[PDB]
Amino acid sequence: ELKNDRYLRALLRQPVDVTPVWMMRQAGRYLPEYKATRAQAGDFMSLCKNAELACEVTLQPLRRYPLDAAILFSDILTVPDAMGLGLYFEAGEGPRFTSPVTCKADVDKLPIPDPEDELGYVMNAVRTIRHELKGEVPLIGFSGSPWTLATYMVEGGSSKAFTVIKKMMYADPQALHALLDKLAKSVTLYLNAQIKAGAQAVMIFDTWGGVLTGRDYQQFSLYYMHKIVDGLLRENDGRRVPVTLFTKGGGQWLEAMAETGCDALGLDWTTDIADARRRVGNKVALQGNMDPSMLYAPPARIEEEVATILAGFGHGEGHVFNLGHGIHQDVPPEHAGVFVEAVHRLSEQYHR
Amino acid sequence: ELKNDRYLRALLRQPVDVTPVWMMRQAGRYLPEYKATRAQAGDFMSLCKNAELACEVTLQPLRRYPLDAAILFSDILTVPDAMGLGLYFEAGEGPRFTSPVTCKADVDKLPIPDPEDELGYVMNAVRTIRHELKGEVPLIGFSGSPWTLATYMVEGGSSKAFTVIKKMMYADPQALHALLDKLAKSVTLYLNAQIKAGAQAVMIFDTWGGVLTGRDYQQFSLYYMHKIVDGLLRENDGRRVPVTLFTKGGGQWLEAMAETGCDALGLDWTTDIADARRRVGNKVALQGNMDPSMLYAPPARIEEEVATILAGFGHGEGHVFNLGHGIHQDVPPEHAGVFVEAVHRLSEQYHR
Repeated sequence: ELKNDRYLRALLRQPVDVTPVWMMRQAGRYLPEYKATRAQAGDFMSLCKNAELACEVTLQPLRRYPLDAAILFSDILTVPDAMGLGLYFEAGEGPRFTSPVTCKADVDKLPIPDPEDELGYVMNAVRTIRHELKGEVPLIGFSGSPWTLATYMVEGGSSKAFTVIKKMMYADPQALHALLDKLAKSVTLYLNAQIKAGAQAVMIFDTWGGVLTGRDYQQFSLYYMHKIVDGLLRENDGRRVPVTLFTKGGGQWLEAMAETGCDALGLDWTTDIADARRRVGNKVALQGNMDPSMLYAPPARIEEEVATILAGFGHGEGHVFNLGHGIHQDVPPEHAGVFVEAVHRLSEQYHR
Repeated sequence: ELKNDRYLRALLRQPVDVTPVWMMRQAGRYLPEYKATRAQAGDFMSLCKNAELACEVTLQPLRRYPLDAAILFSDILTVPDAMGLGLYFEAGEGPRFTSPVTCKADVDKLPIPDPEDELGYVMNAVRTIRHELKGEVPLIGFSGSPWTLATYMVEGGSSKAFTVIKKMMYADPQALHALLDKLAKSVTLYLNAQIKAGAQAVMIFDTWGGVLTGRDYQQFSLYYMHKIVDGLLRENDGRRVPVTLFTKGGGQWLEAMAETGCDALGLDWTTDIADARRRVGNKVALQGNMDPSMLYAPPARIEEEVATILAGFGHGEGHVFNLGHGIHQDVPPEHAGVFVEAVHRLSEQYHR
């Protein structure tokens, strides 16, 4: 039985006593105990496949900072990895693919993985984490969006210019669509399995959508995330399960996204909170906005950025505080704790 | 004596018969003859220091596509290289620095290079190119903005998260300012020397400004580019010399930039041309907007993107067509030629 409501209420723009908080990549190297467990797993790849350890790292943050929500520890490339492509995580270079989807054949041959079957290990963690959280807080299930995933699947990893997907997009659009569509069906099944296995909320990372035109962003990215939402079950375990979409950088596309069906939209320090709320506030809840590097600042300074960001939004009800990007390994542990306390202490005035 | 006016007129929002065109990084590997001359120089570093060869590559594009303007071949890291920091161009990794500016000492010890003296080689190319262009087209002089330069000088090269400058920014702002200010003085001297040595126009690349807050973007980036403009000589050789500022991604900051003093603002496919013009059009001229990857498309398709982009703007007078980012080596030569002809042929209707 769940005790903390905040997160779930805020995403639904429902009154809360204080604003909720959670940090992207709260299960990361900035935590000494995290770096340890990761060494028990061997490589990141296996860490993400081990249910006991995957959970443990998801729990480490909650034992330091009373965060209103936890996000299963997994990888965005979970689905593409289960599509027979040769994916490895070089602790130096980066996520790489030996057989990147090139043309149409590559796409038609691409298979839809059974979440419970081939991706049944991320489902295991969900089950574990839920039983572990012992009702203390809601569990967030996640996945990349059809497009940013197709990026790595075509680029073969992380590209600095995405020179390939676009050569495809602008010269073989039917192919990119064949692909993106399959990826839509896939992740929809993928996300529902999480929801069924315990996920009480869910979020889609379209981390690269902002590298596109407003035309192409909508053609090849929004449409597909939208489909997921039209096909996700908004309810389970007697509760409405929330959905948050997040295109880093796409602060201007903010208007179209709201038409998505989705309950919440994520933001990054590139978009003004007030601005965003003034443009979609009464339509969708908003998630975080701070700059992760700000966590390097002295406690006092950080606190005033929580206060700054809390204003610009403030007055209402639909807000979940958060960073615009995951935490960087070098950030000090008690510095995040300062941040997590600033949002609670200083946001309570905007709910009275 | 100059014959082509287009570029210079358009930036000044003055009537032209057709819209002008020029591509960022038109002196690049996509040109077979470019890859050759680069091999004559040895490494990129020396290619940028050799006046004869630097010019030659700047001229290669004009012998294939009748572009309304040419940009001296040089590097943004010209100034930081002349500041005693240890900079090398690894054809694999990237621009690296052995002694990155770390704290205040690093900044106070940092020297202002005499353009004609220590950077007198980029001035040589200017003189050469101008005499080479034999009046056919105006020469653009360029440099990075104080901030994006301070990026490489602090990060030591290209960072994917700029994790360091920001740790500085948010924890040692006086230091980052000490730095940025010096960099402002520097580049101002740097750019004037180009203007004096033949540059008929000039442009500042703040390629990383968009990775910042709107608050910080203005504090640590705009202010400093602005200073340059307040200190650049808008006239020389009987002509008003134009100034173009360009923050890739900062399409939303578009309003503040116009208050800069600058004549033209650059854009990337992330910002809608029509939108931009509707927001600053009657205040500043705009430069390009297309996606470089679009050049992979079939001629017919490219042409319609020139036509699309020409609309959204169209009707007026203050526009210079361009890409939102340099050309990628793999783009076919006659494909750019198609693009360069589409802007001339199809833009002439918007000036009648």
